[PDB]
Amino acid sequence: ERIVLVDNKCKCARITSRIIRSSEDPNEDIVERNIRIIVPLNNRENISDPTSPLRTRFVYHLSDLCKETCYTYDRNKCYTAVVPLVYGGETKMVETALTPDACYPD
Amino acid sequence: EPELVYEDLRGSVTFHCALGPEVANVAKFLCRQSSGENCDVVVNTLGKRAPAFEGRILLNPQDKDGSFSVVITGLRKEDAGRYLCGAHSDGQLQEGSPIQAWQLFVNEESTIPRSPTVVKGVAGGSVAVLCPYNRKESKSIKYWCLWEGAQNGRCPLLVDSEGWVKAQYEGRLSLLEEPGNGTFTVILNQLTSRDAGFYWCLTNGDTLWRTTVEIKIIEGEPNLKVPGNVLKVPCHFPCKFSSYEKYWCKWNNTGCQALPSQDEGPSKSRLVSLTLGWYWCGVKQGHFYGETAAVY
Amino acid sequence: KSPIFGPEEVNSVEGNSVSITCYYPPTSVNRHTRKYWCRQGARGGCITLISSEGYVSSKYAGRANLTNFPENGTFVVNIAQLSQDDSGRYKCGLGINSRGLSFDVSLEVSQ
Amino acid sequence: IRVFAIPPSFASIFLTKSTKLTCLVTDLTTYDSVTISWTRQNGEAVKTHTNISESHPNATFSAVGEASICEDDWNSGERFTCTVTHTDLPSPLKQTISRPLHRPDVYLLPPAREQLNLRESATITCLVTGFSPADVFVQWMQRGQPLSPEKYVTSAPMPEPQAPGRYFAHSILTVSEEEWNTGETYTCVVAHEALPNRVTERTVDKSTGKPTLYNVSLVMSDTAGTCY
Amino acid sequence: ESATITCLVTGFSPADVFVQWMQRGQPLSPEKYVTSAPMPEPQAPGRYFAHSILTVSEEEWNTGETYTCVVAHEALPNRVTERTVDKSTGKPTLYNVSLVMSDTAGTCY
Amino acid sequence: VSEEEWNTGETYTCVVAHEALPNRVTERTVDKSTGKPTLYNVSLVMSDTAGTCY
Ligand SMILES: *[C@@H]1O[C@H](CO)[C@@H](O[C@@H]2O[C@H](CO)[C@@H](O)[C@H](O)[C@H]2NC(C)=O)[C@H](O)[C@H]1NC(C)=O
Ligand SMILES: *[C@@H]1O[C@H](CO)[C@@H](O)[C@H](O)[C@H]1NC(C)=O
Ligand SMILES: *[C@@H]1O[C@H](CO)[C@@H](O)[C@H](O)[C@H]1NC(C)=O
Ligand SMILES: *[C@@H]1O[C@H](CO)[C@@H](O)[C@H](O)[C@H]1NC(C)=O
Repeated sequence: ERIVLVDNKCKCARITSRIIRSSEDPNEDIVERNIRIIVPLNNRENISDPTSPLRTRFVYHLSDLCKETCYTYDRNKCYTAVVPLVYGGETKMVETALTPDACYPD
Repeated sequence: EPELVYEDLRGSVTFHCALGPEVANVAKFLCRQSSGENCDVVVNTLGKRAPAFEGRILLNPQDKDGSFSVVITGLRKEDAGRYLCGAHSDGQLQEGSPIQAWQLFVNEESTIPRSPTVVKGVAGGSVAVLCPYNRKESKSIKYWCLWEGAQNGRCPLLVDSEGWVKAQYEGRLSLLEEPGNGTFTVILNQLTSRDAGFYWCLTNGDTLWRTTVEIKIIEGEPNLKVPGNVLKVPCHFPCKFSSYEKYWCKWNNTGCQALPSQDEGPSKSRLVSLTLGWYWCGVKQGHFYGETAAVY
Repeated sequence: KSPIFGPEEVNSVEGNSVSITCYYPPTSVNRHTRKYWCRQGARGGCITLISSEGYVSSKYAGRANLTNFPENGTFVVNIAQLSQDDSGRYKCGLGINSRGLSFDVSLEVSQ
Repeated sequence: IRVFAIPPSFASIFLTKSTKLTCLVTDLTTYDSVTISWTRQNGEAVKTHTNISESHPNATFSAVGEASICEDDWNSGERFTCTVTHTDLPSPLKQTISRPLHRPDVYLLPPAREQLNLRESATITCLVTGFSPADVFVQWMQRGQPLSPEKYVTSAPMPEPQAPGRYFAHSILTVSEEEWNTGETYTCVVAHEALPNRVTERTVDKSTGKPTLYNVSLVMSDTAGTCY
Repeated sequence: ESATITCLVTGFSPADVFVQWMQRGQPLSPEKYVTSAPMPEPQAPGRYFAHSILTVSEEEWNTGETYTCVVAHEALPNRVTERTVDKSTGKPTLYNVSLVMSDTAGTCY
Repeated sequence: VSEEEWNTGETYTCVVAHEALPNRVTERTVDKSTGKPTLYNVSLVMSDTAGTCY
């Protein structure tokens, strides 16, 4: 019944809207603004560099996500970083997988 | 019991209605059991169809086993419920009728790309549509189609990729391949008031998205000016096609092969020559194709 | 709306077996992400009876297997030896138990 | 006796792309052999101008000419001079017309709540501000369909009170109040010269506009971070 | 940057309305607001409509004051009527915040 | 007024005609909804079992 205005998935906001066809009086129908933020609370600031500080401020300007610094990983998009792991002589900098089950190559 | 059918948004579905030798000559149908008890019928064999499913339902002919099949295409989000083929006389859902249900689901997380459904062409003008197809299934035999009702439920082949064009479309029709990597283009010009309709982009692949595109023949003027029916032949291009590459073809069942010409300056826009069956002088934008006009 | 789609209503007599297929949009996450079959109880939540990574619960041990056909785009749950405690409200799904991406099967056993 | 020359408008370039410089040679002496000619600065002739008018009800001859030249042959200052020879005029009389930017901010305003209690008629207001120079076009479409032009009215580009020489315009469209349970979304598309498409279509329905019931619902969770 | 509050004078006959724009009681400058010309109504035959705009800053609407639109026409029984706006001239708007801190009770795709 | 008549609507203008107003007449109005300043209910749900989606 409702229409998704915003389905932003790197802050995880999800503003929708819906006209409530009321008790059958005149046009005293209401319109909604069902915001649904989901706050990470253990993701870092730089989402891809996991050696960063945690987070305190979560700022949601809901114009600037109706038209960046993402707070959550997106599920389908896959994230990486590069670490210096060694094994013997060399420091072979190979490419990890921050979120797995999404970085599986075809 | 349901026979769950998880199909795609802007994809297509094939209901395989298989029934018995008691119900071969009974007038088969496909209702759609909606929110009460009633079946708002969708096809029939005695004539009916829906105001909704225009251009899309193809009730295939019967077999000797009575196993007629039904194609729906261009499924939108409001098709996502129980369907019911059956065999009663008067083509409505009644009791005593050997029904056999299904259950669709039209998922909204498609990988199918969003091609334009309405192509608007002016009369005696040009249309150039792209039909998308599965990028894995690149090496296959394309086809095209007309639309002829549901109780007929027909879709005869206009062109293909092997080469065979219908004789009543020769000269004005070419199936292309460029751009590859996902699409195939068909250009149709020399339009007519009655060749507006619903036009299906078949392929000989395994999993098929029978894309239906809709030609709207409006009134209009041609965007391209060419002699009537004609050694040098001219072709007069508007200034909107400034980036577009101006070129002539030699039409056959094999498509377009290139033919040279020399360019002028300002000409009341652009004018090209054909210094030297049916031949055209279309335009090309990088990799896609646009307005072509034919001459004898 | 969550794009998994299973059988909405399943009926099978005690002692007999059940095969429940649930479909997913064959992405490259959904091919490889965890696929569960949880029992939505009363007072709360899913209790994962048989995951696809390889957990199989204390109840469904020896009688259930969940397999996964990622090219077919579906995963199938076979459950033998039903009883009447196998009746109630189930979900077939992907990812974490809480976050949706699921479908609601209603298992209903008969005598 | 008036040889008055009307050059074309953006509402004719957009609607027809048949840009044409006209001059009415009317209220002169009621006679024939009054020959039209539209002469440029360079000296190129014009096309087949026909479709003359009959005599005035006040017993004078009315005649008209045509000159259908291209668009950037009009925006590039190509002056035109229409010349005619009459019976009282021993010389032909010449009359010249020629060519002498900012973008429009379009806002669309819904019907006010005081108006939606008389239960009669809702007037949706397009509003085309802050642009220069004048002669914008505005047309009103409902589900991709040009509406009846007697149903709406467009104002004229009166100058802006604050910005120096910018020109704002209005337009209103009067619909049934009974339409505003069902909506039909009411696009109003403007047409100006400082635009890519020359189209800045906007739309407002009942579904747009102010909410009068929020509900934030923000959930918090240690192990989130995937945003399904 | 700005805000053009508009005054919509519908449904009247005959022509020649006046429109002026008071702020709190002292009428504003005649170079701030702009009144159109009268013009006949597209739907109704024997009526008209006029208009006005008043251009104010964003802050002077985000502060308070009223900007009332007082008209003058020879068929009103007192021969002046007026309406007003404000930043807060709409409706109730109940908010309904719902902060969830349970780390188990989860969401719905 | 009768009490229910105030509970329907009725914008109830009070027009005051003085000989020293700017244009000699002002008029002001009230109905029941001229205040009501954004009633907002917070609702913290912590540690709670519902099973309903959020
Ligand atoms: C921290 O964030 C920065 C930007 O905010 C990230 O940026 C660069 O990211 C690309 C993509 O992997 C790398 O190829 C660049 O080398 C990064 N720049 C630098 C200076 O490292 C960055 O990924 C994050 N930090 C780390 C260490 O990954
Ligand atoms: C938001 O408000 C609507 C209408 O009042 C209500 O149905 C919905 O449940 C609310 N949102 C949440 C998350 O409860
Ligand atoms: C918001 O209010 C609606 C109705 O006003 C109510 O149904 C809903 O539960 C509220 N939303 C919450 C508590 O998240
Ligand atoms: C919030 O308030 C609205 C009305 O004021 C009411 O409908 C709703 O149930 C309330 N919800 C909570 C959770 O307080």
